Amino acid sequence: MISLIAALAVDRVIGMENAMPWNLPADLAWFKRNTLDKPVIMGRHTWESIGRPLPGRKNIILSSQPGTDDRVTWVKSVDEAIAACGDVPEIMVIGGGRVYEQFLPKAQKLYLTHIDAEVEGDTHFPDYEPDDWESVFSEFHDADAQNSHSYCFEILERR
Amino acid sequence: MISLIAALAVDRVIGMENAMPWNLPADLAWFKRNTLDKPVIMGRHTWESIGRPLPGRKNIILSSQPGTDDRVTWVKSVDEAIAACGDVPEIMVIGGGRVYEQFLPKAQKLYLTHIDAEVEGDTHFPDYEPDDWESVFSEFHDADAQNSHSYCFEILERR
Ligand SMILES: Nc1nc(=O)c2cc(CNc3ccc(C(=O)N[C@@H](CCC(=O)O)C(=O)O)cc3)cnc2[nH]1
Ligand SMILES: Nc1nc(=O)c2cc(CNc3ccc(C(=O)N[C@@H](CCC(=O)O)C(=O)O)cc3)cnc2[nH]1
Ligand SMILES: [Ca+2]
Ligand SMILES: [Cl-]
Ligand SMILES: [Cl-]
Repeated sequence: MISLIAALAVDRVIGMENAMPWNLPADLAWFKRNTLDKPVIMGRHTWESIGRPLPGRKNIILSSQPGTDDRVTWVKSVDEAIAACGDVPEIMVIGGGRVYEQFLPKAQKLYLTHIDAEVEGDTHFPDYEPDDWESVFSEFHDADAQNSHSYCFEILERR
Repeated sequence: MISLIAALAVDRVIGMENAMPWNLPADLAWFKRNTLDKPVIMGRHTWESIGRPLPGRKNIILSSQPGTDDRVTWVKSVDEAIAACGDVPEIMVIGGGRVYEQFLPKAQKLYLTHIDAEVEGDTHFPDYEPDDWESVFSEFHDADAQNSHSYCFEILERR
């Protein structure tokens, strides 16, 4: 099945012009844990932001332009993206906005990290209706010596 | 000679206990390049923020408390911290606030990162009178896809 994974600040802000103003090693640790050994689909801007391929996962880039790196798979359509995943039990889509909006309709699960940060954003997570999703796990944490803001992990499944 | 190295937000606010709300890999690289192969003196809150010995550096912890860990050197006073460094050309003091207050008077140099971020905070880097310090190097950088905010590296020499 297809799942979406994202970190949302207040108002569902997911990206800004520059790097997000927070330092959340535990959030990254949760992202890794939930994506390891799975194929991940991302857009080009997100790829460019990451820098290198995500270790231990099959990296698939969805983009209309030509591929720039031989260490990943470049695809041109959603259909192409899915097919390239092969036969695995769960596909993870990691953004950005556009990619999230194109994949939401086929998604059965959301892994979200709500961060308590108020920022002006450039892109946002698509609007989802809470009456359509069931919260099956939630866990709140305050900022600490290593995390700059408080955050809450949440997993939702489509009703 | 003794040097202080710090990251300052607007109005000289520095970290107290929770991690600071920014993400500046360029600044951590600067921190690393300037402290590598040298001894570093820090307080107990900085030690928890770091979470493990800085590699390639002699880690000295100044604190009233007990040395939980064996990989670093635990001291109870400034004089003890200094002696622990032995005979080297430059000692790096890495914070926090009280630790900066204590070594400032003996400091000959300051490596500061001025970050364009408004953070609400209790602690401040000690007041330095720039007429007692000569700014000798200043280099500004804009925020980018990797750096959450604008920052400026600056080195000051005690006159
Ligand atoms: N929960 C969540 N948090 C995020 O920061 C996030 C980021 C993206 C897209 N950008 C990124 C940028 C860096 C890394 C990253 O470096 N991941 C490393 C983390 C280091 C670790 O897990 O020890 C990785 O191996 O996954 C991942 C995704 C998508 N969904 C998200 N979802
Ligand atoms: N300029 C400056 N920047 C800072 O971020 C800063 C932080 C402290 C104390 N806090 C910290 C927290 C983490 C690391 C740390 O993990 N440093 C690694 C670099 C890892 C990396 O560049 O990804 C190191 O090896 O120095 C250092 C100090 C003291 N002076 C500062 N001074
Ligand atoms: Ca529930
Ligand atoms: Cl993208
Ligand atoms: Cl401290």
